[PDB]
Amino acid sequence: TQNVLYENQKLIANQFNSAIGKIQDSLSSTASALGKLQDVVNHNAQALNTLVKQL
Amino acid sequence: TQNVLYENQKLIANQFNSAIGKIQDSLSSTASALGKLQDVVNHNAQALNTLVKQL
Amino acid sequence: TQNVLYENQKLIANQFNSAIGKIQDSLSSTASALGKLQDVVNHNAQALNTLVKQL
Amino acid sequence: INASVVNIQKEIDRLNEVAKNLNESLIDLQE
Amino acid sequence: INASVVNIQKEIDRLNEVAKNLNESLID
Amino acid sequence: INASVVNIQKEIDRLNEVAKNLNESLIDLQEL
Repeated sequence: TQNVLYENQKLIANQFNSAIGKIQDSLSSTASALGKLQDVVNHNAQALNTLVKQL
Repeated sequence: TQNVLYENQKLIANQFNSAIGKIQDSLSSTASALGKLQDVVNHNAQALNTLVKQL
Repeated sequence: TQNVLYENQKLIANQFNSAIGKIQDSLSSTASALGKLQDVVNHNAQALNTLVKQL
Repeated sequence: INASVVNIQKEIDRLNEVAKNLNESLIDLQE
Repeated sequence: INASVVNIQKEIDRLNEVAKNLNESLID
Repeated sequence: INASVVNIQKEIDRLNEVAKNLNESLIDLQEL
């Protein structure tokens, strides 16, 4: 019975670790996307500002 | 005692599955928001470029 | 032996709880970043539309 | 030439909602 | 004074894929 | 008609940091 309990513990730990890996991937992807959006937003803000200053 | 161990394992599994469902919700919402931001940023970039070209 | 099983149960619970705390923190940060992006994207959209009407 | 606005308030509030809801998924084991 | 477009479709697709794949991490 | 800039580098850095910190929450059980 103790072996069964230890095997259930290993199951839970394996599933949890896989979930954590997926969540880490999602965090990194969200960070990447936010960074790209920040870059483009600020670039286009500077581009509207330049247009105003050159009109 | 072994029954306390097995019920604890079931509790752990149920709480884990609940958390995973909530995390899936959060992931879908994040993707939706990033998609809307992408669409609007590109729309406004194209609008600014069309303005520049029309002048 | 069952003391080892009990310690494993506690370790699983504590690691899961700390990971959930970290994830809650990350969700807060993501919400903040998305709010700021929305605010700035809509301020720059209004600026562009106002420039259009002025011209 | 028309600039559009974005509205992701529901998504932001959902992220905060999940951040709060996850407290009910924490583990309290029987002693 | 050119405006640039953003392309984060990779990140969006991966987030949706994880939102689907987490079903596989559920404990039976 | 003035365009503002957005600064979310703190949130991005925090997301990457938490991604890294979750490694410490992985479960490494004791072999029975």
